[PDB]
Amino acid sequence: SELLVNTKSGKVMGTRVPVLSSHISAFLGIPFAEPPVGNMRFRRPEPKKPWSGVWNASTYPNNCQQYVDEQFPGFSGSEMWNPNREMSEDCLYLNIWVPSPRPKSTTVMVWIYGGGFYSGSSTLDVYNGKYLAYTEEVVLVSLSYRVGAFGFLALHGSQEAPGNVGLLDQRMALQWVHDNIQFFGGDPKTVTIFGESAGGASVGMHILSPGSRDLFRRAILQSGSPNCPWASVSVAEGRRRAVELGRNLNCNLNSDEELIHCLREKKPQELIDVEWNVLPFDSIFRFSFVPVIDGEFFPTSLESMLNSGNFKKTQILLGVNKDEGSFFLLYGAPGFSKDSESKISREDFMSGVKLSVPHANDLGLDAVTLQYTDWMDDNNGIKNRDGLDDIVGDHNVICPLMHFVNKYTKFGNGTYLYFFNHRASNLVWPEWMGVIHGYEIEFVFGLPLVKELNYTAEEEALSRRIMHYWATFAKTGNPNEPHSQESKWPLFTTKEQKFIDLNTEPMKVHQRLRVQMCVFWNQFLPKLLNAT
Amino acid sequence: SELLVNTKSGKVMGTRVPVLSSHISAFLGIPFAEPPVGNMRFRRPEPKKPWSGVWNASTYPNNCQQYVDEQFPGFSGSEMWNPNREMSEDCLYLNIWVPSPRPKSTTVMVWIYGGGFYSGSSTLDVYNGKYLAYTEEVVLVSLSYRVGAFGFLALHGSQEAPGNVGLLDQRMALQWVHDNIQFFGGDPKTVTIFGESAGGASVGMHILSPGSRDLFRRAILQSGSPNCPWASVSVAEGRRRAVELGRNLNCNLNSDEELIHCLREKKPQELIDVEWNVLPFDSIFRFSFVPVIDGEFFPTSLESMLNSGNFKKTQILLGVNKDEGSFFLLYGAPGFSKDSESKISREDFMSGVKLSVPHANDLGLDAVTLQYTDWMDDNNGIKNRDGLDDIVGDHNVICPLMHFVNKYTKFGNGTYLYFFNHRASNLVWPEWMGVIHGYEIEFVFGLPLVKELNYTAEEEALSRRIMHYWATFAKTGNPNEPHSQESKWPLFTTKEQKFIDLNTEPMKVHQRLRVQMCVFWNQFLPKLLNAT
Ligand SMILES: *[C@@H]1O[C@H](CO)[C@@H](O[C@@H]2O[C@H](CO)[C@@H](O[C@@H]3O[C@H](CO)[C@@H](O)[C@H](O[C@H]4O[C@H](CO)[C@@H](O)[C@H](O)[C@@H]4O[C@H]4O[C@H](CO)[C@@H](O)[C@H](O)[C@@H]4O)[C@@H]3O)[C@H](O)[C@H]2NC(C)=O)[C@H](O)[C@H]1NC(C)=O
Ligand SMILES: *[C@@H]1O[C@H](CO)[C@@H](O[C@@H]2O[C@H](CO)[C@@H](O[C@@H]3O[C@H](CO)[C@@H](O)[C@H](O[C@H]4O[C@H](CO)[C@@H](O)[C@H](O)[C@@H]4O[C@H]4O[C@H](CO)[C@@H](O)[C@H](O)[C@@H]4O)[C@@H]3O)[C@H](O)[C@H]2NC(C)=O)[C@H](O)[C@H]1NC(C)=O
Ligand SMILES: C[N+](C)(C)CCCCCCCCCC[N+](C)(C)C
Ligand SMILES: C[N+](C)(C)CCCCCCCCCC[N+](C)(C)C
Ligand SMILES: *[C@@H]1O[C@H](CO)[C@@H](O)[C@H](O)[C@H]1NC(C)=O
Ligand SMILES: *[C@@H]1O[C@H](CO)[C@@H](O)[C@H](O)[C@H]1NC(C)=O
Ligand SMILES: *[C@@H]1O[C@H](CO)[C@@H](O)[C@H](O)[C@H]1NC(C)=O
Ligand SMILES: *[C@@H]1O[C@H](CO)[C@@H](O)[C@H](O)[C@H]1NC(C)=O
Repeated sequence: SELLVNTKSGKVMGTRVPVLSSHISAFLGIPFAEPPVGNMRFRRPEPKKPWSGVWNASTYPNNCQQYVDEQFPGFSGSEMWNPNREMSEDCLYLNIWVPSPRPKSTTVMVWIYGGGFYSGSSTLDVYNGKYLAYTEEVVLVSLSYRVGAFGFLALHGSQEAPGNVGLLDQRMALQWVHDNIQFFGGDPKTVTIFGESAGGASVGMHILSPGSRDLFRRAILQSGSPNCPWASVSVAEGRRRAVELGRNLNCNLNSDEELIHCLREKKPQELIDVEWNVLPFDSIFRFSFVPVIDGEFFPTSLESMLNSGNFKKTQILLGVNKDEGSFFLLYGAPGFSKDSESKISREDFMSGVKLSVPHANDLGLDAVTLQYTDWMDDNNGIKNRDGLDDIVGDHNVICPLMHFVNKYTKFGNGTYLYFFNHRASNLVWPEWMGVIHGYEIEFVFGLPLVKELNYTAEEEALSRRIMHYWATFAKTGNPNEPHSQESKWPLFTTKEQKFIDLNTEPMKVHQRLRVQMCVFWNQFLPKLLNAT
Repeated sequence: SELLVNTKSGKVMGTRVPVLSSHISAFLGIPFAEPPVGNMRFRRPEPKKPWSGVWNASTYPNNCQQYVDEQFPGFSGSEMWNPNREMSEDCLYLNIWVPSPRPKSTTVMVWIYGGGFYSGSSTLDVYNGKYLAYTEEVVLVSLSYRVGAFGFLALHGSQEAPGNVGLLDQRMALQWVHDNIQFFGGDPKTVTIFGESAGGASVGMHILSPGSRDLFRRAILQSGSPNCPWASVSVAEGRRRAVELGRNLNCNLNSDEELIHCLREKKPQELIDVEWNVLPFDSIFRFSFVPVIDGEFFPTSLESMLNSGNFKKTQILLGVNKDEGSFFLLYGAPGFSKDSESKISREDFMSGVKLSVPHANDLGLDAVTLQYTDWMDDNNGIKNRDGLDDIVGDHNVICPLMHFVNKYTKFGNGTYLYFFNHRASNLVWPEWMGVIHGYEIEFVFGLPLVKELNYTAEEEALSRRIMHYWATFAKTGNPNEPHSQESKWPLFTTKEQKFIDLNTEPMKVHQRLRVQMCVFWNQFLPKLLNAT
């Protein structure tokens, strides 16, 4: 049988699924770990005890316990990102989409979802791997990992809540793929991890982390990098937040044993209810429980590992969207709303930069303001709006990724860099939000191929180009076809620093993506804040 | 007789001088003070003892003792600014050009020359007032004042070298004009002081200084303002430099009496030889002996006088040239030379900003660099050259003047602001130096009217417009004619901040002259340097 696969964990039964008037195989909700429940909340994942009999892998698994956006009830723009399954701590499952007939050993792509380490699901409509598996003849895996306090509460020194266990969840999925993907026709020697947002940051963390490096060949990072300021905290900051969480649930704080015991007695939703009370600043684009720089998962600080070349040397492909900031302003910054142009007064501008750069003294705020204000206009509400949008994207996504790119590229074996700036013609969010954080994903997964979803034809063509770049890169470490009359996406080099626009127009090649601003965010501002 | 004028100081005999195939009267080298010689070196000026008999005012007087540029021997571009008369400490004279026939009471314009308070002469070809007096039917005066150590050595606490005596020289000329210009057909109730560079700074100092305010009605400032960083020093900095000068001449430093006595025994050229040894930094656009903020001439700091409105409220007209910096880079910054394009390497750029901002810590230098570097190019020698040129002009001239304009305008009775950006077609300096510091002067004095000097016709027309703006403004406090089909030069207001380009093209009205950069130089950088 073709839906029956025998693995090292036991036999698995999949389903036949329709895709663009053809079929492929799908193995949904395969467990790669023991359920992290009861005593095991906050602990490292345990490998899944082998089972006898056949595991029914015909439906999606549960999603991990998490915050649910309810700002816009029924609005597909927001709800497309919420859990579409029952939430459970019992959530360590992966899903595999396999071509029909089954290949012998093809390229494998493992998807790691985003959501700021506080949210995310492998089971979302946008993450359905069937279009990509079918179109590009690859085995598509999507894993899951604990998020929020459940995956990132960090009481360093303890084994009951060591920190980073959500990242270890990911690694265990990768270990499982390494060990068992051969039985699905996957090539374990050619597996590409890819993710967006925190998933992109996670991908870069697996590049850095010595314990993860041997488990994949290549990586793609979308709008995310390990050195992003929201992506990690120190062990002491993690400890403060752990304690502060316990303070919010009236827990005993005499010791780590008594704190963790108390946090384990709580129902999951009780923790989720107070998750945002623990942030030490009034901020946006900052999340309560994220990876810690612990000494185990990362031997030293992220920056010295990048400087010294302490990372997996391979090929990477990565990029960013035009308007990464706009989501976080909508949700957390005064003046912005879903149903207006959101012209921003001078006061909401100043309020906005405070929120965007929370550790900045007054001089730091003046420096940002000077950098992003048009002083010819100055009071124009659109320019304030757009300036603020650029501040949030540049600081949190574009400029950290550019720092990573420039430092990876000195020691790596190939970088390809993209800037995705197509506004989808069927987008539900207002025009002011531009090319939004997360909306290249639908092109990478081929949703513009399905007629019922109301994309344009030139959008179908863009998605096909993107799926082909991604898959070819997974396959060979180059997104380009050997022959191909189409224009080459060139390597990003230290010297020339070339990247491409990813849009419906014929490919233009640019240089030095946002250098003026990234010299400000990566060199000048830190030096300024350190000297004060 | 028409060349014979009887004044309160005694009778004066002038000469008939030819001007554009007509005649006017000229009274050259009239003394307004006692010669500051011997015991009187460094002392306040004494009023000129009345003389009997007729003072021959038929030839230019001597120039004040001063540094002589010899970088380019025989080069008219440099030598047009050197003394064209014998140098002498006996130099306190003024020159008066009067229309023929003599008027009864017309507008008076008093010219105060520049030269960084270390140089300058009333007698230069470019400062010949006859063209302006004739064309605009005004009485033109040019005064002189001691420069260098002779006019600005400042041992505060002493009466033998109080400081600022060069500024008092100027005031005594103004007092003399107030008292005696009526006898030349001048209206003492309508006298406009105007100057360029340090003369423009001097004009603004007379606006500020309570003892000078009553002696003129209106002011014009060209490429200079009192709050420029090169235009003044504190009493302690003046004292250090005085002592350091004495140290260079092996003088006794036990006391002020013994130091000043020793500096008086020196021949003038001995002081001039070591004048530049006393600057405490490696800098450009900084001069050794300049006005001191003493408490007498200026009751408090320049900035608090501007903030509190402690100044003469009247009409001012002022402006700047496109490329104020280029002279000072040519003379003092590595990479620049008269006979090349002067493309600047990255090293000469960094060397150049150090020189330009001498009190700046490393963070301050990074801030300037960030502000003026195109990071798309970065290594382009032309862009480095032009960036550096803009740094020197903006920091030393444009942005200080804009601060003055914005602060004067809150309390004043009319501001008119210009940006002069015509490169003269007969200019002798290289193209890279652009519209040079001091080269609007030739238009203000009407040299483009003389055929032999090789200007274009549209340059004659520009000079006629400029002489007319200047004279009309002197006359009424508005550079515009009541009727006139030509476009109005609007008032500079706090709200709209309008100014005009002064060039051969039809008048364009702009707003907010160089605000982006002036927010950097006037707000951000000081705050940055104070916080560190
Ligand atoms: C592809 O493009 C097409 C065309 O642009 C899109 O099709 C449109 O889809 C919308 C809905 O998604 C549809 O609008 C509905 O029309 C119905 C009939 O006129 C209405 O009954 C319905 O109103 C209800 O829902 C609204 C919330 O959106 C409420 O404002 C309203 O009060 C109604 O709410 C009712 O809900 C409950 C439960 O059903 C009921 O008990 C009550 O009566 C209550 O009142 C919508 O307005 C458009 O008409 C569609 N247009 C066309 C031409 O088909 C399509 O969505 C696109 N596809 C994708 C995937 O994007
Ligand atoms: C208006 O425009 C016109 C046209 O552009 C300008 O007229 C030109 O003016 C220059 C001089 O200013 C003149 O050049 C001279 O030509 C002479 C005859 O050919 C030369 O003898 C003279 O050379 C001497 O001076 C040079 C320094 O500039 C030296 O390089 C050279 O070695 C010579 O030096 C001599 O000097 C001493 C003392 O005299 C002598 O003992 C030695 O022999 C020694 O050798 C110049 O090259 C041009 O020819 C003029 N052109 C025309 C067409 O007339 C005019 O200047 C402009 N007017 C203004 C006000 O700007
Ligand atoms: C592409 N994804 C799925 C990754 C991220 C965008 C999903 C919408 C949420 C963005 C707004 C931030 C909300 C901040 N929190 C809830 C803390 C307020
Ligand atoms: C328009 N004027 C007459 C006012 C000023 C320009 C005159 C040429 C001198 C500029 C170069 C500065 C030299 C610096 N010092 C000699 C100190 C080196
Ligand atoms: C697997 O589960 C589905 C739905 O829950 C069910 O319909 C199907 O019968 C199951 N498969 C097997 C082989 O029992
Ligand atoms: C990557 O590695 C291969 C094989 O070691 C080498 O020959 C090739 O030049 C490298 N390419 C890049 C872009 O570094
Ligand atoms: C004034 O001086 C000039 C030149 O020095 C001389 O030629 C002239 O005769 C003098 N005038 C009188 C009235 O003596
Ligand atoms: C200046 O002063 C006059 C008379 O006091 C006044 O009426 C006029 O409006 C003022 N103009 C400006 C520009 O301030």
